[PDB]
Amino acid sequence: VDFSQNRFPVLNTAENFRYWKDRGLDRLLPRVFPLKLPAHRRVDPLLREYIFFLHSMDPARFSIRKLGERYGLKERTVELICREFSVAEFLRRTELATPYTRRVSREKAVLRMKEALFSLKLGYDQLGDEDLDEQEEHEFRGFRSTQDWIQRQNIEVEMMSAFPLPAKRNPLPKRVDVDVTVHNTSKLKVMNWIDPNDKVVF
Amino acid sequence: AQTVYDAEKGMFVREREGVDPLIKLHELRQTLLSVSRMMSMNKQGRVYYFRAIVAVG
Amino acid sequence: LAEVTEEERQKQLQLYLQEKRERRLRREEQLQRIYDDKKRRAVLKDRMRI
Amino acid sequence: DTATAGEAARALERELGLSRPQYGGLLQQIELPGFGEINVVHGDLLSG
Amino acid sequence: MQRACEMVVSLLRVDALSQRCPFHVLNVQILDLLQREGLIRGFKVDGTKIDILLKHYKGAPVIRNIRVVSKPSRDIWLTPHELKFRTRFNTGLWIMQTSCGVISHRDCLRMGIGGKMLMAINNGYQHFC
Amino acid sequence: GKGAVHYTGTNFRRVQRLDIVDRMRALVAQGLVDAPLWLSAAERAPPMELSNLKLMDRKVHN
Amino acid sequence: DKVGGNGTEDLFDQMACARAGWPARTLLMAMYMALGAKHPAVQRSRAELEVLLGTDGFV
Amino acid sequence: IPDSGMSFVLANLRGSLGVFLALTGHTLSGPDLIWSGLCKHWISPEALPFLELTAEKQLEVSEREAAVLLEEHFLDAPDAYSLDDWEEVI
Amino acid sequence: KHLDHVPTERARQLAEQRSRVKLEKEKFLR
Repeated sequence: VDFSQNRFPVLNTAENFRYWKDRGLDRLLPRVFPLKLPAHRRVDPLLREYIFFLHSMDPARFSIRKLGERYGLKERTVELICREFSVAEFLRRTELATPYTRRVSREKAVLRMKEALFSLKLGYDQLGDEDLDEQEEHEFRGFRSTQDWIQRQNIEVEMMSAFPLPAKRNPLPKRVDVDVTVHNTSKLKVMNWIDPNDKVVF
Repeated sequence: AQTVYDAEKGMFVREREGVDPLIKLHELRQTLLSVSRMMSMNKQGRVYYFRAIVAVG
Repeated sequence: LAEVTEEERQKQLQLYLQEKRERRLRREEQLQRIYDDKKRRAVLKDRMRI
Repeated sequence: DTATAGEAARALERELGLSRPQYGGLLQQIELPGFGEINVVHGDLLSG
Repeated sequence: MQRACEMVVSLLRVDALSQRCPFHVLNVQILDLLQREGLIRGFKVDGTKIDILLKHYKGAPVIRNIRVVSKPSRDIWLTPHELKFRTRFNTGLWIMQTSCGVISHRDCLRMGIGGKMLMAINNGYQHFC
Repeated sequence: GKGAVHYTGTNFRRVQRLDIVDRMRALVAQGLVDAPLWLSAAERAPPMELSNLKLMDRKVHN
Repeated sequence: DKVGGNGTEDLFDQMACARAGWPARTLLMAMYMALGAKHPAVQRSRAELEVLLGTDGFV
Repeated sequence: IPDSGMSFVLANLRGSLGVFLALTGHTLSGPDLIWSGLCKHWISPEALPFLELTAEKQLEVSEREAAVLLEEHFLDAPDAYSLDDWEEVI
Repeated sequence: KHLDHVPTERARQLAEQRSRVKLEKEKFLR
């Protein structure tokens, strides 16, 4: 079972960092991985209609946050569900287009096919499975996640001591310009250009 | 004698001396970096042989 | 601007005091070391000349 | 120097009232006339 | 400076337990930094010479490479944000001389002080001058 | 240009000496060789570092 | 910080100039020359001078 | 008085040997230390450079394996004991 | 430069004398 010179049986190791990821000639095997689908397209359409009804009826009592809390979804997912259902209902009731005549992009057509096959195989979910407020979990999320961009280093070289070491110089947040609208009407939009470095503010 | 059957090939392949038999040749791969036609000279004229460089890992 | 200038004047005064004090300490340390070195060298040379 | 905002910004905030003897007291209040009130208070339940 | 560029040769010996180099206070300070970084087993000061007891690991020496940056005929200085870029993504030791002493590039980067780049130890292939 | 003129450079090779235990551990871990029966005994009695002891021989004036 | 000798030229001047004079130094130099290096008294006095000045053991 | 754990070391000896040593200023040298129990092992100084040079397998073996590997340098001390026929009297 | 102070083995030996026997390796026959 291989050898380790030190005892640290955890999942946070270079060996276990990206677990199951090929590290030899098997990197050239054409493996098939599960396809990703949106939650607002995974949940059942009847659940979508129910959420849309609740929100379009009482957006205060049936808030986006409350709907997501009850049905195990995210606020963005609930918003997308409501927008899509409202668009579809508007089109259907105004008799502008059927669900199979609205011109869409190739990507959205492929997404529709993906969800159709997902429902035919596994069936639509009857409840949401997302999390309302994602957690601070150590996971690989692309090459950008594997390094300290500010320090420009992937490895923290440090000495061994039993006593405190000098603290690291902390970064200072970048002071970038922003535009903040201050007065908008049907004719004119006025926004204040802010320079966060200007010392005399008045 | 001294041959091993390969499932994917479906045929027998010889066992070559000099190679370490412990090494599993089914989990090694090779690439041909270069092959050249070298020349030598003898009494009757010119003799051609070949040289090859191959990477295995 | 008057408020900002009061703040800036305080900052500059503190920076000046800090730099002056630390440079003075460094010069004192260097002078003491060099003086002791020369003090021993002079006696050594005098003994050699004797 | 670029790190902080500045005395000018602090004075502007004080004048605007955004940032101008231990507990703040009634911080917020929702009044539903005919139904009641919901207060949000910075105070001590037991020692207060 | 000449003595340090000379001591590079004595440090880059292989198949040797110890090697001698010319003496100088700058050499002593660089040796102090190296020992604190655990690149040499030790060293001894003997008059005009310094005897460096080198360290090995699995046959090969710990010091695998030395790249000289600042030569006596040309100084090299860097601002903190240039030192950061030049030492980016490297586990090697870049020796820096500053008003605070002879330190490592990591100490120099945390201090944000301007320094003179002397040597790079085990820096692989990373240099600009 | 020249060849072996790079003293303190590419003239020497600074490569680690990998003994039987190291080489066999690497082969087993990478799965190129089935675990030999002697490997456990070799690991529990690792070979000594002979190069370090070799570096201790000193020339003596006669 | 108190350092010097002779009275006009200090030790920092004696170090700098090879022609500087010092009657106290010349007294001992003349005594050594007038007794001889091999003299036991001269050897004892020179050893005592080196030790007391604290420059013995210099390499 | 004894300090820095010297009293503990003396008291941890058999009988009143430690008290006798501390009171009479008796000098024990060589394998006397091993036979009295002051020092556990009998290892020659030649091992220390050897340990410095060969400690690289401590990181190739596990912790307990390294601890046992350390014992290769323990030798067998001479059987002579100065106070062999005096422990009872002491 | 001849009046500088640098640590030296001659200085260390002189200090010790003011205050070195070589030994043969043992054989461990038994």
